[PDB]
Amino acid sequence: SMSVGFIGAGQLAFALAKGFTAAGVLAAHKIMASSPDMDLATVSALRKMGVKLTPHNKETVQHSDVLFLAVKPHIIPFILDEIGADIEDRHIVVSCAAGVTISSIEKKLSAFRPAPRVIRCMTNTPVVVREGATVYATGTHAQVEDGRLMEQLLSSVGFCTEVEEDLIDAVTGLSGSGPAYAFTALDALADGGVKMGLPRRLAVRLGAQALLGAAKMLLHSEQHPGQLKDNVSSPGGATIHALHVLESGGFRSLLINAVEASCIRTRELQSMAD
Amino acid sequence: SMSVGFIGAGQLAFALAKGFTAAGVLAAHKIMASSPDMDLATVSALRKMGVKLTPHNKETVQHSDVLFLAVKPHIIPFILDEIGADIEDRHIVVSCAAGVTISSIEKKLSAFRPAPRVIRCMTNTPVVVREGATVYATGTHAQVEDGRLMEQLLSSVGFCTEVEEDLIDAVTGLSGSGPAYAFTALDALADGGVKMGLPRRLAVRLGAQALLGAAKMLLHSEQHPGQLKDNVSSPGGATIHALHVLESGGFRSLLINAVEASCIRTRELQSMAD
Amino acid sequence: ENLYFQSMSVGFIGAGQLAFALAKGFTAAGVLAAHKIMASSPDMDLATVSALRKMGVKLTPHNKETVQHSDVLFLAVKPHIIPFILDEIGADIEDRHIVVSCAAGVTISSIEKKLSAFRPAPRVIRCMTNTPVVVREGATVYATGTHAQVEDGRLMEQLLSSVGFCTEVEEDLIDAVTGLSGSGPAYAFTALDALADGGVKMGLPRRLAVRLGAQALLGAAKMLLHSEQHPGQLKDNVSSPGGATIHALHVLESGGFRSLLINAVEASCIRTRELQSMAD
Amino acid sequence: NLYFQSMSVGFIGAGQLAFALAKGFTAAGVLAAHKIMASSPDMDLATVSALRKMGVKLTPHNKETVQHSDVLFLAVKPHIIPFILDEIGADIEDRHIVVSCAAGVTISSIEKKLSAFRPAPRVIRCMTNTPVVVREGATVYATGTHAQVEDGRLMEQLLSSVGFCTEVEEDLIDAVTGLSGSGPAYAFTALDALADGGVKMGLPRRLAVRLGAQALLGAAKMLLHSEQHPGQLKDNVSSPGGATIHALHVLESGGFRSLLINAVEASCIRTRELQSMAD
Amino acid sequence: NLYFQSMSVGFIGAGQLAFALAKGFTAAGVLAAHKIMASSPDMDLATVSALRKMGVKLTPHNKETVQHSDVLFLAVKPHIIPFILDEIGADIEDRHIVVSCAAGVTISSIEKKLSAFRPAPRVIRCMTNTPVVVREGATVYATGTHAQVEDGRLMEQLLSSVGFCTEVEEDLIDAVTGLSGSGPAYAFTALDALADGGVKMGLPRRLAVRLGAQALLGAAKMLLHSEQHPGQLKDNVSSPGGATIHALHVLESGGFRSLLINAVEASCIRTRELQSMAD
Ligand SMILES: O=C(O)[C@@H]1CS[C@@]2(c3ccccc3)CCC(=O)N12
Ligand SMILES: O=C(O)[C@@H]1CS[C@@]2(c3ccccc3)CCC(=O)N12
Repeated sequence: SMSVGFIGAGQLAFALAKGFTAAGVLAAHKIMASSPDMDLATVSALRKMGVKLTPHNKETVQHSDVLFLAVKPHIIPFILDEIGADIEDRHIVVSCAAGVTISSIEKKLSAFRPAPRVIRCMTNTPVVVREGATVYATGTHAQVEDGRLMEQLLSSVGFCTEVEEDLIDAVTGLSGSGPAYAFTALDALADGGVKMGLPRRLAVRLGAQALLGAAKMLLHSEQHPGQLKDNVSSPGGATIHALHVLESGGFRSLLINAVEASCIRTRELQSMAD
Repeated sequence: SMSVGFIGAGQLAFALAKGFTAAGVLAAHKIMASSPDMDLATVSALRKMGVKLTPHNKETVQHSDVLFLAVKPHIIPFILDEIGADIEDRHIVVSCAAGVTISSIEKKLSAFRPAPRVIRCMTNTPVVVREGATVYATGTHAQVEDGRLMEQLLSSVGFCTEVEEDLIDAVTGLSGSGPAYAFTALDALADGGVKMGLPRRLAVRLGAQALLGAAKMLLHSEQHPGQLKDNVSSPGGATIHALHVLESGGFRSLLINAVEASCIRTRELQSMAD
Repeated sequence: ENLYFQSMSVGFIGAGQLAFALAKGFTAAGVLAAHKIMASSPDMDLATVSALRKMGVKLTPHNKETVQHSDVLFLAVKPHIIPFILDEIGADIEDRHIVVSCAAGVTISSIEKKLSAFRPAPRVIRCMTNTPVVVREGATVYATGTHAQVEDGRLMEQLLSSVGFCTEVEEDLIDAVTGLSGSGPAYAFTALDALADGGVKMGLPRRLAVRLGAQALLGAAKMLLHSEQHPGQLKDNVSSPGGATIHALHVLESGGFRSLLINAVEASCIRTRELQSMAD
Repeated sequence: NLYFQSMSVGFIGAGQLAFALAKGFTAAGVLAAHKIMASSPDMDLATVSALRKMGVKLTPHNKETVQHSDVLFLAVKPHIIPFILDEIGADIEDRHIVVSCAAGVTISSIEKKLSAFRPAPRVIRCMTNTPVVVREGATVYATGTHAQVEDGRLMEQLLSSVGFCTEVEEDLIDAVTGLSGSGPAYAFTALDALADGGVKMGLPRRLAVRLGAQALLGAAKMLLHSEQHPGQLKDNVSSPGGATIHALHVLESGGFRSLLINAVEASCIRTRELQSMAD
Repeated sequence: NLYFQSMSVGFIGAGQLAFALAKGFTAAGVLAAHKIMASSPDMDLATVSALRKMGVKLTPHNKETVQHSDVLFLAVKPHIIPFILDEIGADIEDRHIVVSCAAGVTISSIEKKLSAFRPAPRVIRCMTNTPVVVREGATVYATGTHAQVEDGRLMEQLLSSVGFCTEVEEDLIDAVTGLSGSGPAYAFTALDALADGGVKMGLPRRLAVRLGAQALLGAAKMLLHSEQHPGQLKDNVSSPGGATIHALHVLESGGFRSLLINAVEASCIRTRELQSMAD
């Protein structure tokens, strides 16, 4: 019974739209999206799925109750300055642009109507398989039900919890960038499998199934990841030999470095927005 | 309508038993397990689940149609030399000991009855959440239906495919050791999340959800993991900055090193069995 | 208590660091009188011999005298000296003796073959211990030999439990145990010297920096021994988000700190196997 | 045989430090659990859940803690401090000793905030660690401008009951944080790694954890009880050509010492930043 | 304007190399697709599926390929070779030229296996790469004991139609494998990394891949067409103080050159091992 709109019809808009429609919380036709390049693969794919597509952001705003902002962070202040006169009391504006603060969206839109309902959101592509990791912060004028509607909607395509907005730059470095860390990891493990004699197809399937299963084990365990590592590593065995070589390369510090660098870049993108 | 037995009641026996019973392919009472330390956490846990527990490996052999060998590779030739007179025509002997070849099991058991039906198996702990990665090779006397019964049984707790036996040492390095690589990875990402300001609980949940989701994306995509990495990495963005720092530490080579080292150790354990 | 009234006579062949540590520990525990202990060395000019002499331990340059005095006979010499000792005193081992080898890596099998040429059932126990027995906080393991009676392992556990932790292991674990708890205190002394340098770099007086670093190590170890929790779970509990600790942990990770300790256990274990393999 | 029959203790914050100190104080018998009260904003914390079992009084209102307490521990994150002081600052009284455990938060900043309500607040800055839960903590404290002489002596008496405790100049606390405050986390990492080492060479995990922890425990005790340099204790274990000296070489080859120096330095520098990026 | 009107080609193996060469040969117009036949044990291979679309004749029986072919490419893994030769060795005839593309497999080993059936088998060893699919392959070949002079000339003519091709002594083929045989994979890695570089600095991914590939393409063409040392071409781009020379410094600081040397060396040494661990 809700109308959803996407400004930007790229990778994130499609993932969210595909996830929502797959989840059954939203029918594809209750979704409208608009993009600048009106002939992109994501925009055509939305058409086959049943999403209404348009090149006019104003038409998208006019149709939606909940309006997702799915554009690069530097496009954001132009979208708000271009569509701000079109926001109404009914609108919930959900920003997904990396680093863009609730403050700037609220300051830009307040020039038009004084109590914009803004929610900042950080999600990732696996919403397309309904296994996303999502956090959101509610803005100054976001009503109580607004956070609940947001939590209800995004929980249908993965994990979702509210955070203080000052955690979102860090969450970006962990679960926002996370899937790319996993994709790099899977390509390399596949190279390893292939070096040791496995066909590439089998190596990719096995490496992925292992991560999927391991992550699920942690999610279902009350136990520390180190204790699971302990549980798996038989004395003198193959696994403990492999863990040693990871440690010798500082494997842990590399992933720590990555979360930090992604978080810090997100702060740089936010600080260059002001 | 099948009777299953486990020799060894440790981590792998429990994971498989818990997975099978959770999957509904096997009732807990159609499973019997035996262990040396008859007062271990895994042995007590099997009791609460409904698995029959015993300290006599002979009683386990007498009850089972399918008999899982879930012991360390050096215990294997003593188990076979101790229980070999008890194998019958009905028995399917499924070895899970790392590195132990079908040849040695067939040579040890042939001293008792001449056509032992042996299947070598490589699996991992996530069968406990029915997301295991399993491969198996059928032995000299394994009938046609034997591979099918094996594939049917282990597919119910995760992925399962037949391989040539000479791939299993490599598969061990990839999906056998895989979950421990993931557990180390999740602990470090959690350290990273925590360094950048996230609560530890939230960082573990987000890091795990990200891996679960990313792995599922790869499993459901026809696309190369590099193309998914490309799809996720917006120009100038946080993710591409994080991927750079991974590359600078040779992140890929570390995971390649790990699969290789686990595979090579598995060959060493097999070569020390002979 | 029962070992005191057991009125045991102990001998050490070799009067080096380990003999002194165990003698110091035993006497500190009250299980043994210092004069009911006899030790022997070919060089009477070590400080360890002076400390034993000052303690009241009986000292002699003749190993046979140490064998004749002993009920429990500790072999505390470098792994290559072992077969020359066994050849020299092997005729003197008696049925009453419990022979406890403390040499790194030297197998029970090798000791039994040497001694079986003299008496058919030598009672042999192999031991791996460490210097903190001197403050009764040692880490000790032992494996019982072919002819060790059940009471021999029980007496051994009681004697060594009085100076720290003690448990029986299968013998094929002792090499790994050497690399972990036998060499362990040296890793810790190195770590404490360095943490103290860290303190001094950041402005602490040296005495204070040494004191605090050791107390922290002691307290963390004690927390682990008393906790049912994984050491990583303890790590999380102290590491507040954005905090000082998590920043310090990061730079540890960036140097491969974990892999250095793994390398250390491994190299010590491998060297131990080499020391016996060079006794072939 | 020490016991503070007329002292009331309160904790602002019901996290890790509050629980460790309360468990330590009660373990020592110096304080009854019912004479201790704690407060938290998340009454669904694992530590706050645990505090209920020991018998410590729990409340969600910091004012209730301040009102029931003589000695008030501030066990909150350093950024929470200036909001906490604003909430209860009007409730501080002459009897109160305010003991800050927040990393980096200076005596000056607490005194300036509290002086706005009543002049001469009695403030003591403290740096402690989690092993107070097993009464082997390392604690230092610096006394504020208005803390009487009996104020530090009482705190030393209380904190000596859960481990080592000494007074230091306040400008040592940032470095002490990097050494003994963060110290236990370096040790937990070390014990995990050593146990991985043991497991690689064939030890059961349980045994490897036990032996590694016992070795660290024992060596630390040897150092505390010896008058000798840690290098001299190092020498005693390192028999010529032996197993230990080979392992020491590979530690040296990786710069093991410098890693531990880097860690203390990094924890102290972060502590300075948290203080300076507050003020 | 070249065309082998009386030649029949067969592939044992329907994998990557079979498909690349067949696509290349047909792209050049030198061979009609229906005059080409391939065989595979997995008739559900992506490449074997692709071969059907081009019109190449497909069969699961290696004997059928041998019987229909004049020139027979062995496009199988080096361990499959001695079992393949055992299956069709009795089917080799005087008209046959057997061209091995298996890495490391020596002319000697193929000739010894095939001489057991008919003496004087005509054998040519070949090392090629996947860019033959765009007619820019690098191919070398060594002729066997019984290959007539016209045998190598015919092969050079055929393989020159899909890229560079020259005859070498057989003991160069292991190194050529490490240079040009593995060469394209190093380049694909390089282009992925360069595109990551472009994307980091703000380029769209599509554009970064296009520009990176074009730069590699163009530089390679410059080298092939220039009489000058690659260092001299390097100098021409590196204006004093400029952007390029700063980037060259960071390549040097990571030992970029030595990595590419390590790679050729490692691929050649593995190739030697695969040959020696067969025989
Ligand atoms: O010397 C060594 O490297 C190792 C490490 S522990 C042990 C030792 C214990 C106590 C004091 C001195 C040495 C037992 C004998 C031996 O070889 N050890
Ligand atoms: O000099 C350089 O590092 C860069 C790299 S490309 C360009 C160049 C193109 C062709 C020949 C020489 C230089 C354009 C001018 C300039 O500055 N360039």
